[PDB]
Amino acid sequence: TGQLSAEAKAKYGESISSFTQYSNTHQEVRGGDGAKAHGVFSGKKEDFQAW
Amino acid sequence: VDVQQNDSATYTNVSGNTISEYQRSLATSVAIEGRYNFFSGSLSTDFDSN
Repeated sequence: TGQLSAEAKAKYGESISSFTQYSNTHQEVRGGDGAKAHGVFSGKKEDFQAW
Repeated sequence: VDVQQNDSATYTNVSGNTISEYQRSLATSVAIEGRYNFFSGSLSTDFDSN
């Protein structure tokens, strides 16, 4: 007559996340007038038409 | 004075975005029992780290 119980438990967790985003854009316009030329950078047709 | 037309435009855009994430978890548990006809013993230990 003797009783013994023993338990050991271990849990481990590791989690790693990484995100990276990079953008580059370059636009150039020649001719017309420079003020309307800047308008094409909107990408909007009416402003492209105005240039 | 000589003036020349030069109507021109240039645009540049550079952008960078970054996320980094690290996570850790640790859990531990211990349970012990002792027995004798006129004695009983119990021990518990629990540990958690985040």
